Amino acid sequence: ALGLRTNAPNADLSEILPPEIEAAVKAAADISMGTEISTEDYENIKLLAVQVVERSEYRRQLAEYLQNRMKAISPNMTELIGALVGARLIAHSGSLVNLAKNPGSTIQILGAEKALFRALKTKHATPKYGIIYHASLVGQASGPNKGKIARQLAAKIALSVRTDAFEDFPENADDETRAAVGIQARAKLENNLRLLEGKPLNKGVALGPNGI
Amino acid sequence: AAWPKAEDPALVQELLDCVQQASHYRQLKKGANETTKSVNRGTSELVILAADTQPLSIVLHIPLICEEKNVPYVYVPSKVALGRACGVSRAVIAVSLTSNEASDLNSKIRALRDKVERLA
Amino acid sequence: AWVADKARFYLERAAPELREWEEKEIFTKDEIRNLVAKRSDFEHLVLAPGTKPTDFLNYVNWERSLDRLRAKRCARLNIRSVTSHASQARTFGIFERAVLKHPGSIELWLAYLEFAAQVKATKRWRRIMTRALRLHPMNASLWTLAGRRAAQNGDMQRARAHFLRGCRFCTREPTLWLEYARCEMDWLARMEAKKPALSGAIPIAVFDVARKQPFWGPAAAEKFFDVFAKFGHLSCHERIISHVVTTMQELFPNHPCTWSVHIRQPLVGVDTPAFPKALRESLARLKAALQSTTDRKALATKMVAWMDGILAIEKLDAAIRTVLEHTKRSL
Amino acid sequence: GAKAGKKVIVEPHRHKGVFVARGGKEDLLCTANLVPGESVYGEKRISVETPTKTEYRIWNPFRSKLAAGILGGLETIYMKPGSKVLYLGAASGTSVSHVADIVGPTGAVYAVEFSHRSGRDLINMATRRTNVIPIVEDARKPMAYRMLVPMVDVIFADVAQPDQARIVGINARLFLKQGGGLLISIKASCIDSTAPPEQVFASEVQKLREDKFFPKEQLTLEPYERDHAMVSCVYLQKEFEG
Amino acid sequence: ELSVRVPQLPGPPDTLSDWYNIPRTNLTPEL
Amino acid sequence: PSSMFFEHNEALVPPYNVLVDTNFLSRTVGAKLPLLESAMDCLYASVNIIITSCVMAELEKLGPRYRVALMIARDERWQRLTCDHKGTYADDCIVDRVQKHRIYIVATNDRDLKRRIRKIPGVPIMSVQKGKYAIERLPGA
Amino acid sequence: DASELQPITQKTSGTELEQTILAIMEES
Amino acid sequence: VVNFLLFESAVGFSLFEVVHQADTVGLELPEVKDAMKTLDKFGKMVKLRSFNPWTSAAQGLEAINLISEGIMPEYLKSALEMNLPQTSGKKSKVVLGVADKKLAGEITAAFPGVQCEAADTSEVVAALLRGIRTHANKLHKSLQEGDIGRAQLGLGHAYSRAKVKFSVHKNDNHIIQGIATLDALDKSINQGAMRVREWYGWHFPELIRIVSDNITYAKVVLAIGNKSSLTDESVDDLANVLNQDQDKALAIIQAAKVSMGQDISEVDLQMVRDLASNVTSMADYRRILAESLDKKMSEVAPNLQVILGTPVAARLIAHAGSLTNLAKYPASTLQILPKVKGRISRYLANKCSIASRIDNFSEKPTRHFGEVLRQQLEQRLEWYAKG
RNA sequence: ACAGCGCUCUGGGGAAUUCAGGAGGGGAAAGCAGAUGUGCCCCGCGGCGAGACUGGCGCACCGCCGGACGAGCUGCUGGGG
Ligand SMILES: [Zn+2]
Repeated sequence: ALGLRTNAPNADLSEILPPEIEAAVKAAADISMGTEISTEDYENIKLLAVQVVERSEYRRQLAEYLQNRMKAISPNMTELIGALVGARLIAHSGSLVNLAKNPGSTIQILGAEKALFRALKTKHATPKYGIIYHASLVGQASGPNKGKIARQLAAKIALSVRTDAFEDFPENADDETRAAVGIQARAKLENNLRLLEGKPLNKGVALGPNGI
Repeated sequence: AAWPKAEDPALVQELLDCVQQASHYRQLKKGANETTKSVNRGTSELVILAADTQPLSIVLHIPLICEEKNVPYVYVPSKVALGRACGVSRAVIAVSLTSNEASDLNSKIRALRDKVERLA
Repeated sequence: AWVADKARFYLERAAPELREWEEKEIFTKDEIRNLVAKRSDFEHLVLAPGTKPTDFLNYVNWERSLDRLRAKRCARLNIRSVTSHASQARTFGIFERAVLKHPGSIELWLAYLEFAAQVKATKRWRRIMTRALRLHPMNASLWTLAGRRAAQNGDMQRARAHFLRGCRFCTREPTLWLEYARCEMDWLARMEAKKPALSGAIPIAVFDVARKQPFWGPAAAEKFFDVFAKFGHLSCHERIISHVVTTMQELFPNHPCTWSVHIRQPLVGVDTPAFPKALRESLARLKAALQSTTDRKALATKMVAWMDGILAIEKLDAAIRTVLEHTKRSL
Repeated sequence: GAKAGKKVIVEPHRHKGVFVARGGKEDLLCTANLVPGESVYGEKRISVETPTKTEYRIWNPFRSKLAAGILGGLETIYMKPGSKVLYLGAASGTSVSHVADIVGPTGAVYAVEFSHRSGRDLINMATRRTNVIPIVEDARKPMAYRMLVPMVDVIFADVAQPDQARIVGINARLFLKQGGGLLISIKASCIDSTAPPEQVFASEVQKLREDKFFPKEQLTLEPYERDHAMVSCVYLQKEFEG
Repeated sequence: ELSVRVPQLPGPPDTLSDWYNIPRTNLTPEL
Repeated sequence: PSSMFFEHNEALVPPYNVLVDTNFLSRTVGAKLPLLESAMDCLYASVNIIITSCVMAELEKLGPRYRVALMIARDERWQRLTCDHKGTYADDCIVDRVQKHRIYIVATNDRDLKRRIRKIPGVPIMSVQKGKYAIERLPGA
Repeated sequence: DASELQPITQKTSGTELEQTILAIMEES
Repeated sequence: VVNFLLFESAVGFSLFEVVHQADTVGLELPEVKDAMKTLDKFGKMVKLRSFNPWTSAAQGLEAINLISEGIMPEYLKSALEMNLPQTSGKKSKVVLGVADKKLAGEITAAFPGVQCEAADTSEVVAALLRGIRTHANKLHKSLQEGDIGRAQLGLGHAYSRAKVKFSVHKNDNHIIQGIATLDALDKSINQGAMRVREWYGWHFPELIRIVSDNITYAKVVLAIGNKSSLTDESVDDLANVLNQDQDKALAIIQAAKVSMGQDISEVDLQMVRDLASNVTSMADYRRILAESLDKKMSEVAPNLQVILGTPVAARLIAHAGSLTNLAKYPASTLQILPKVKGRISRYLANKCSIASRIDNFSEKPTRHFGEVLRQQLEQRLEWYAKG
């Protein structure tokens, strides 16, 4: 949008980013020290900016397509963790029926396999989670409740993937009843998360000023 | 383009006589690439550059390395005379004459680079 | 920080005025203890290391309100022996160490000039104005304040001194040049109303030197004309306006500002049968301007702004008013 | 030699901002790269991926008299990170990049070069590094850049001139703080080509003392350059800072 | 505009401030 | 230091820098002996002959009996090395100067300073021996 | 006295503006 | 005895008025040096009288290029007319203190009543301006808008570039970063084309066997729609895609008639055609970069362009780092960057070093020396065949 | 372990916390060298200063140095109204 630095007081920039951010760009365009370039090279710079903005628009619509296809394939797991982490799990396992043959302890540490097998072969302590860490529901916890919620979420993911890969439906089945196991598991798991977070701290003896 | 140009009154011929003396003493590197490698290896004491060169950019690229390493450089006005003074049977456009810990040529080198530092 | 030992002097200086106020019946002893505590807190805030012009202005406002309160109370209790001179002296002291500490704050400089002008100190005002102009020479507001107050006093040579040094400095923006032409033509109007000056060649000279400045745009020359078009009741006003129009026509031929001065030229000193005659002349110029080859959106925005300025006045005919609306709406 | 791909470890030096990277058969000297991922003059640089943006650049002692002096063992080099350095004799900006990498982003290096094509190389490397400003002017006339140079803390002086002590004297009279550090690199064959180098160094130290410096250290940086000395001195005091 | 603060109250240095933050040695057996 | 090959100072080549002590200066005025002429006749080379401000200070601190030796020292054609230290003690000034730079020939006559400067490698000692001067540890002479 | 800003004369006139204004006021 | 003193800095020039002037006999004294160190005992000496900032960086550039050359500027004469008391030196003078002797002579010649003392000659005004340069950040901070560091930085860059004429013959950054872009997006074009080739041959597997040139593959999967809707020469496209009537379109359509791949959905076809539009947009940008980089190479270094060819020549420039580094390297370093092959390699390295230094050290270079050296390489290519 | 050496002894370590000191870095206009209300007028002293004179010197001859009048403007914490 902003052309060269000479076109800076006549530029319009509020459509892409609001002011209190992009008045400093006009101030720095007035006070900067970059060398002058011709417009015949600014064609190449503007055209590479065209290229990277088009790549970003295509990546955004690819993310929307991945979300729609994940809600088509596996509605339970998409209701549990979301389309991106579900797609990562499908990617590492190879396919949906190949993810469904995995135990919940496997689905907990998919992706952390290097640290896992290093620890198992050197008698260290194994990693607590894998791809599951960048889901939504394990990111709200903090402390050891993170690992506890990772275990419980991986077990519910195993149940939901087995349901979404083996259960039949009458084909006039709404998505709200096709994602029923995911809805129930997410509600129960959020209740267990808020119990684990609302566990109170240890009581102590409240002492006065004397020590009595 | 060649601002430390040597002038006529018995400085060009003092330069070329010291060049011939060092070429007899085997303490002299001939040609642009050998002058460049001698300056970059730092053994150079003074460097003579021709100014009658077809396009002058060669003996313009040498003074940058000479100014970065801080060695004196000076232009003589004839590459044919520089080749005749070296004893080459070819025209030489760049001559760098090095340093040794024990010689009697180094007195001529020192007086010559004093005159060149006064020329700059 | 030796601030306690530094503020001891100002409190010991303000003490005998409080002794006079206590030996008169004007302030009681508890109120004088309150004045002592408030001036002490103000002095230890003022002479602190990390201070501010708003802190200096709060102290100035408190001392000046104390002088006003004591004036009201002295007039109510019918005393004439108590004078305001010590309060004005200590307020000048606050302001002098204020402009010593923060010389780069024009709010405090202008508050100092307002105080010195308000308590009748003209020579002190001129000295403060000289120091403020030396510290902020690029400030068109300070330069116009100096020149306009010297013209209001009537020392036109001193007003020209301030204005010509100001136009020597402030050459980025047209503002001080427009104000100097305004002050010179106001002097011309004063020379007319008292009844060289007969020619009135000084705004033409201002225009001829302003032709080569770094602000010299057609919008700047239109600002010159919009300054000149006020107070047309003069002698050489048609000469000045015609020179501005022929300068803009010879330099910027097809600019919408030049077409705007071609529109609004013949309405100089009109208010009345000469009003709609020149209006019909100007509307002929305007219709030729609208049909002519110029940036019509820019010229139309200029004309709807001038037509809001036209519509701001009463006492006209409804047919003229509705044809201004009809010519406005399709722009 | 010190081949590309060898693993080295990077420990801090005794000086501030300088590091020594040791490994295997060769220990070398380095400074933290200000602009990472690009070399100035095609030097070997050291990448460490911290548990990316961190890179160190190797400091050639045969190319730069400051690194020659640091490997010789100066007691101090006066340039901590965040200290202003006036570099005199900034020919093409090779060692000025390492001085700017020492003083970091919060310092400043005022690099004075006289020749113009060396000025082009200096303006290129100072386009890369935003804390070195380039000044193409003659160092013999410091009235030219008195608008540009504020009162610096360290002066480096690598000019090869016979009037070197007078040049540094007037530049330090104009732009050096009370108790100001400087390092001057004296080349005896350019000061006095006839006289022995130890006598040349003593004469230059005496000329600095007449031009109001107090010399505190001197080393002949011998395994890297012949007949060169580096003299460290403090301007107008005996201690460095205060 | 002006918000409630987050109260964040609950030896040798980790990174050297003068040497551009070299991290302390993770003394692994390979090191 | 550079130019030192195993207690052989290669830094001293003519013109010889010769530091003068107060004992040497008082005795070379007492022996009716011209200072620069006898130093040049001893070394067969051009000397430049320097006197520190500690040496001038001790010559001034001695009374007005030594006014002739003071004027002889205060001859204008000689270099005056100003010293930046406190005590004005000529022996420690000369030894610190020589230990730092070591280009000088120390001209003394007291055996205490002579034994003090014999410990350090490569400085000659010039002393007056009742007919002329005598240089001690200079190899070229 | 550098207390105030004195009126300009032909000696302390710098620019073409002050020269032309002083010429007009001299012809007045 | 000083009355006022000028002090010029990168933000502007300010003149201070001294009160309680400095002792001139005890200038080398430790107590007076400590007074010049401490701001609490030097601000008693100086009081800021006037300040004049620049209007713009152009005025600051004109200010340095007048002051360093010696000549005073008109606005410095203006501010001195404003601040100094107007005198002529017959019965009372004003002592001003300035840093430079030529500026002193000119201010004294412009104002006859002002006697100027230069800092290069007078030690009192030297120490006093030295103290002001020491404490110059705090003496101005009440009216110092921003800082002085970035002002000095940008002003030193502007002064050095105006002295050197840097931008008119420094041009190589566009070339080296254009090479970086060209290689990066050539790799990205090939990778995206391989991805769309696999992910569309899953649907229609005859297109990989029958069609190469993956950019034309991306074009035909942009224009083909689905497998079901094929016709040969419908509108505007295939005649200038390739051969039209008797060679290719029939074969693609009989491949569609005998085709057996999986049926694709509408949204999946939408995503594949979006990826193909992405790939062909990057290919169009590659050809725009190649044309513009050939023109920029012919503007910057034409001799290297004609002796090597612009891709490999600009690769060599980018690997060397700059044209100045490429010219400073000798020919053996340019070799670093049977027998006849190595002999021609050494000869080419010699002539490429000569072409690099010729194309670099010119102001606006030429063509014919590279033409001569390319003719020399061509006649050597003829010379090695006789043997 | 023996023999030897060093440091130290209301034995020796670690933590929390209270008080008494020391060294260094950074930040701060960080500025009480003589602290007297304003305005006008008169006096005295002093500065700019337009203009008008005058004396002597001037063998590179091209120019110097010095007196005393002064319209107008202006400063004073010098003192008085
Ligand atoms: Zn001494």
